[PDB]
Order: sequence, then structure tokens, then C-alpha cells
Amino acid sequence: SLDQLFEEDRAHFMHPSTHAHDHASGALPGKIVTGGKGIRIEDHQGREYIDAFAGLYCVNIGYGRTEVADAIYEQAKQLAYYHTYVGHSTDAIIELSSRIIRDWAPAGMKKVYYGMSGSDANETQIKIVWYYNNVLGRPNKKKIISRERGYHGSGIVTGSLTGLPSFHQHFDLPIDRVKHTVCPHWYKAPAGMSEAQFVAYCVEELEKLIAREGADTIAAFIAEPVMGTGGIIAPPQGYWEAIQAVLRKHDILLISDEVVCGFGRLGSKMGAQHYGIKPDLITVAKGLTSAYAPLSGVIVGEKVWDVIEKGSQEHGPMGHGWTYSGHPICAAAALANLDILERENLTGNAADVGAYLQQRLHEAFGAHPLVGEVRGVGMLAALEFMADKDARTPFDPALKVGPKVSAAALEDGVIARAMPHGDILGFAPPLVTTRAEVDEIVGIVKQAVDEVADEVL
Amino acid sequence: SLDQLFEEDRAHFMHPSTHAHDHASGALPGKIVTGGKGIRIEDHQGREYIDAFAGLYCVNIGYGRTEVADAIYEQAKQLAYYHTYVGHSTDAIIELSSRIIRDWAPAGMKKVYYGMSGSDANETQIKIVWYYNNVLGRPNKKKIISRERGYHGSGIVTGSLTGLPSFHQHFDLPIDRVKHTVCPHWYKAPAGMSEAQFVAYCVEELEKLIAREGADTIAAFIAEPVMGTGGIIAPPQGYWEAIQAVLRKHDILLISDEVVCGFGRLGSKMGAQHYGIKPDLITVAKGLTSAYAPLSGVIVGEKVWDVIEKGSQEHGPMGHGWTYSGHPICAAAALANLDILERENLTGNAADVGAYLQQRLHEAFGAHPLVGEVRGVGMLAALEFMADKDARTPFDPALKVGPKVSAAALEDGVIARAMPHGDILGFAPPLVTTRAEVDEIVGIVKQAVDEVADEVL
Repeated sequence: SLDQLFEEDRAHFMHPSTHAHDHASGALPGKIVTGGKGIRIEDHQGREYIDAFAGLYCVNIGYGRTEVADAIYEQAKQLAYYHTYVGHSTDAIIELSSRIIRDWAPAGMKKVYYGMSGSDANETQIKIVWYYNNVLGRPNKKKIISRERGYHGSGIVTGSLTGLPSFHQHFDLPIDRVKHTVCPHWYKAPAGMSEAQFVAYCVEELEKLIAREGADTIAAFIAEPVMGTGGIIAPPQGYWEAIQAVLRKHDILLISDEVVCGFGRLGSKMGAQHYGIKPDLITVAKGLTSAYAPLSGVIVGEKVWDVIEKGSQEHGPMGHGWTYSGHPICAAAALANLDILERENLTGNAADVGAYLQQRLHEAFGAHPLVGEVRGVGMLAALEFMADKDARTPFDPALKVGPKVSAAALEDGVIARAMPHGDILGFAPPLVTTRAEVDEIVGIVKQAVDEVADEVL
Repeated sequence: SLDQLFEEDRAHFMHPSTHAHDHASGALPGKIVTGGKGIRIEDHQGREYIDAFAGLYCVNIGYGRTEVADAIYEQAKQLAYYHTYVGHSTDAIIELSSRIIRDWAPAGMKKVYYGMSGSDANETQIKIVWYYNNVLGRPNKKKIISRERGYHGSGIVTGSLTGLPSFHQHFDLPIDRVKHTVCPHWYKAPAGMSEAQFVAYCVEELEKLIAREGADTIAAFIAEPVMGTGGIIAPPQGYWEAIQAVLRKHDILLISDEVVCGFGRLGSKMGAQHYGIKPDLITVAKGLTSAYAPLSGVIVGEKVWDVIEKGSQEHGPMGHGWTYSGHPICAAAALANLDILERENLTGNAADVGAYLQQRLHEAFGAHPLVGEVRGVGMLAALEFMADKDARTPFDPALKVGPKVSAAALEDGVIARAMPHGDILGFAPPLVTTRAEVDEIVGIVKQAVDEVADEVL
């Protein structure tokens, strides 16, 4: 019975990112998702939705892939689990590691360590960074630089890396070793700065932070190539070249957080290849399995890996492991997911349909009175709604313009997320999305945007 | 080809808890696990082993459960994934939450929050603890008391909770808010103390810590009912009653870490019921799914849940979520795992065969010159090897007596783990293990123990 399921839900299920009281009282209504196929999901009332967010930037090959279900099933039958401690493996996790390195990761990458979430992967990253510096005899070189509006997970250390205040409030974050530099969002740059000047500004602010803290105290810089949960914010022209030069100069490791950008999302293998980023370490999750099973990766470069090997020679085995590191069913899901990405050339589809997505959104919304900025890269896009387009004056947050546009689209059967800490409607459709489906999506969103504009303008 | 798989393994797979250099060079040989049934696994050379450790205290229903494979498959086909953000669900995760609370958790438990690892679950715990005190206007009440030899995960915050130095080395742990009190190991008590005196000693040491730090600065006490990775250390008689009274007196929350003890391991539903522990919060993983899929739980009591609800009323939705929180295939695995535990009464089997395990080990090893102590509870057991049994003098660690006994048993087809930071052979067999299999296990270990005794005595 549905009523009983919702009652049990309210009574006993603690959801992620859900108003605890309102959910439990029934004021925030529950929804049960019962199925999905391609880019469409179905709920408990039999309503069907076009999921223009692919879950949470993650159902990249689309819904209802029996090919992935079968691969999971065959592994679960043969050997659902053994540990990978003390050199133990399955054939699946070995094959996945070689495939990730050979076919998806940028040059200079060597090893992969496995977890289950982007959050646990970035936890592993910080442990590796501190280990690296300790074994090199640099005990002070431990601080991590992140960026405002960055998203790097929902833990204590990883939530500190995150630069969005909802992940800090009442959790005593950020910890002292995590510092944040500027959100490289050209649209909101100081008034009348060219793109080039804004990049110079970003560089100078990073230099200033490094001078305040001491380069000798800073171990790493973590960043998403394009910021996801922070609002689909692409880097300015020249940003990655300029930032990389600063980091090289001060001997600061670069972590590319590819949890959203990885595995074809931008129309390249990862954001790193897309922007010519040469990181020392890389975090992956989401599109690694298209969410068919939970799996995360830390991709270790040659430079860091050699220090890890030397660390082991001097100090014995590194004290790091998760019970389910390398989980066989999750590895199997990943392998089938990569087969599909490769066989259907979804990276190429993401480039083609992604450019179509950008073009259509600019046509529909580039002159719309509600829309301050249309932005995106490959198969990520967003509309940011603003009260004064020219002066870049936001709406009063209490007005909930982003959530309102999202809720209106949802009434008409499109899921596009109201992004946090702003009035931003985000798009992250499956990489199998067609040009026709883009038009259908944009059409429904157009009506949603007009409707809210009628209310608030 | 196997040779090529091992080459790829060495080149590209970073294992948990594995000597990085020695593994990569081939000095630490790899092993591929290809299958398994009941309590037995098979490797790449076709050797078969009795796994007396159930992976890592987790393959509780045994290997090769096609029933669990089928349930995983049916969910993966219907809907492998959607998020559970903003009140979204599957029927599977709702059913699991009601079943955990109604049929497994002790009295007073209300809600379950889902992750993928015991480590991410204890990360969630600490966030909950800090949130709880912040919303109550107690900003200074944040320190966490753990115990020496405790095992609570492998992150930065969770590795700090862990009381074993390998998880701290070169990671700058423990963090400042984590403090550690005594390992309640009666065998190693101050010389000549009765069990009751040792409990009083534990209480006084906890009181002393609380006085040093200030009760008003201490938020929680985390503990495993029986310590797992720290060496299978059962609490002394009266310990849990005495400690709980201290914590209640000082208004310190109690987190029962049931990652190993949960779901029948001790012959009770959880360690909490086994020892009459009434915790405020509970961590579960491992036996929740019998490792068939990665899933963890944070079970929130009524007292903490009420404050979470009030927090949401005043401050909006809590900033906490993992992408894969409530993952449908993992929920489905858990449901099938619980069906099996219940239908085959494996809790009862664990009680019966577990008592048999303790009896047989005491008969075989209670007078053995190599063995300082035989200990265990239900389906956890251990032998600790000591140079002087009466004086409780350990072997020189360089002698590697624990690892040597483990390696000898492994040659004869039994997997029993050499536990960290000591000479301890641990046992955590699947809950389907029979009395006859116990005898077989003990017999092989007997030979291994004799062989090493011949070398070192």
C-alpha cells in the first residue's frame, strides 16, 4: 500500500538533503520513483518525467540498461564480494583500473584507488596529500586551497573543501587547514573587468592567499574543471593555464575533481583533457558507473605514486582501506558502463547534443527579461535568474525564483534542478539525450520561465 | 590471461591495506579470488579455502547466495538508481528502514540514514553530534571520546576515532577533538586486578579524562560493543552498565559502533542487545548486506532525531547528503540478506555454533605454550600469542608470530587473520558455519600454532 509506505518513510527514513521536520510531518511530500527508461523516469502515481538532470549529474548512459543489470547480476552470482586487502583482487577491478588509466585518464596517471562516493574519494585525496608531504619531510605543507562555490562532498574534511555554506552550517566547517579562493565566475566579476583582467584578478587573489599562508604551508589545490553544484560555472578563458603556472611555481599539488565532469560529460573524456589541465591526482565517481552501482576512484599520478611507493619502503603499508574498496559488483557495473560509453560514442554525442543544448538555450533565453546569464559547457547548462540583468542585481532570495521555475517545469514533466545558493536552473541530461529531446526540454522550460516572469516582474 | 592481469594489477591497481612498493614489484604476490560457496572461496590457481574471517567480518550469510544476486538483479533492472534527495524514495529503502528499526535495532531507535561504508557512516555520526550541540546552543560541546584499539574507520575524522596507530601514521591523526580512553582488555589489566576492579579502573580513567577536558566540552563517546579489528576484545562483566552510568551523568551521547557486531554476529541482533547497551546513535554496515552490496546505516534515536527536526524548523534542511545515499540495488541486497538471516535463524546459529567455537578453542589452546589468551563472544574469537603467558610479556614484534601462524594456516586452506598491532589470530566465520566446520578450522589452526611454536620456542 502506498499510504503505508509513505507513513513508514516519514517515520523511519532519514533522507539526504531533506527538511527533516517537514518531511516527517508530511508538509514536504514524499515521492517514490518506480522506474525509468532512456531519459525518462516514472513515479508512484504513474507520472512520467524527462530527467534533464540525469539523477544528480550521474545517469549518463540513461535509465533501464539491462546490459548493466546483467553484468551486475553475473558478478553477483559468481562473486559478489571479497576484499582487496593485501594484494587481493577480482579480474573485474583489475580490468577497470587498466581501462580507466589507458582510455579515460589524462597522460601521467598510473594508479586507481576505489571507494563508493565522491565524498570518500576526496577524503582519500586529502589523506594522500598529507602522507605525501609527511614522507617527504614537509610536516608543515598541509593546507588545502579550494574555491568559493566549489563542491567536493558532504563530510567534515570534504564539506570543508566544499565552498557552499549549507554544507558548513552547524558542522563547524571549514576546518582550519582548508582555505578558499575566488569563484571564477566572469559574469559576476568586478564591474567592467574584461575576461583577461578577471583571470589576472583570480591569479592575484590566489597569489595573495599563498603569500598570507606561506607557500611552504600549502599542500594542494582542489578544483572542479567546471563547477557543478555551485551553479554550472565554466572557467574564464585562460584561467586554467594561468592557475596551473601559479601552482607549479609554489610546488602545490593539483587535484582535479572530475566527479561531474568525468567520463564524457563535457564532450571530452574528462574536464582535465577538456581544459588542458595536468593534475597530480583526480577524483571520479557518478559517470564512472552511470550510478548503476556506487563507485568512486582516486586516480594517482606518477609523481605522487612514486612517493607512495617510497613511503611503503620506509614505513610499511599505508594505513588506508575501506572494507568495500574495489567492490566486485560495482566494478562490473563500471565495466559495462564504459563498454556502452565507448560503443555508442557518448562523449561525441555529448559534444554534439551539448553544443545544440547551449545554442537552443541562448536562442530561447539570451534576451529573456528574467534571465541574467545563460551558461554551460557540453552537456551541462544553466540559467541564472536576476532582478537587474545589466547591474547584475539578484532577486531577493525569499522570492525563490529558481525553485519556482524548477517546480513549474516539474508540473509539465521536466526535471531540472533549482541549484543551491542562488536563482539558478541547472541542466545535466543523460549523454544519450537527442537534439529532439533538447527541444522538448527547452520548450517546457520556456513556459516555466515565462510563467514565473509573469509572477515576479 | 592471468600473467597479464597480474601485470595490470601491479601497474595500475592501488589496493586498500597493501604495501604499495612490494605489491607493485611483485614481492607481495597478488591473489585473484574467482568464486565461492558457503564458507569457502576459490582463487585463480583453483585452490579452495575455508574463510574463517568471512571476508572482513562481513560475508555473514555465506558466499554464492543466488537469492541475493537475483534480488540485486531485479532492482537493477527495474530502477538501479535514483537519488533520495528532497523526500524521494524507492519502496526498497523504505521497507529496509522500517525493518531495521522494527526487527533489529534496540528500543528507542527511530530513523536510518544511508551511506556505503562504516567509515562514511561514522563520518555522518560526528556531523550529527556537532549539529545536535550547535542547534542546542552548546558550541563548545564537541569532543569525541574513543578508546585505544578501537576501530571506527579509515578517514581523517574516523581514523582519528580509530585507536590503532597504523591509521594515524603520516596522516596527522588524531584530530584535536578526538580523545582516547582505555582499551577494556581484562587480560592486560593492571597486574592482579579482579574483573570488578578493572571495571572500576576503566570508569576512573574515563572520569579522569572527562575532568581533564571538561564534561561541557565532550559531545559523545564512540565504542564497539566488542572490539573487532583491535583484536576481538570482549568487554569485562559489568563494563557497559558502569560506563553508561558515567556518560548519562555527564550528558555525553553514546554511539554504538555495530559495524561488526550488528545483524547476528554475537548471537544477538546487535551488540547493544547483547550487553544491555542503550545508545543514542548506532553505526551499521557489513552484516547489513553480508557485503553483497556496499551499504551503511546511521540509526538515530528518538532523542537525537527530535533535535534534528527542531534544527530543520529553525535553520532549514540539514546540509548533508551523499549522491548514492539509499542506493536501490544496495537496499535490495540488504532486504534479501535480512530475509535469509531471519528465515534461517542465523542469529541463533551464531549463538550455538559460536559457543561451540569458544569451547573448542579453549580445549585446543587454553594450555598451549604459545597462547597467552583464548577469547571471543558468539562468532568472534581470537588467540593472542605471548612470550610469557603469566607475566603477559608479548613476543618481540619482529618475530612476526601472528602473521606466521596465519600464513601457516593459509597454506593448509584456512583463512584466519593476523590482527594488527600484536600477535593475534582472529576468527569471524560466516554465520552459516557448522559445528563440524569449527572443528576442521580449529584442527588446521592447531597445526599452524604447533609449527610456529616449534620455530620460536
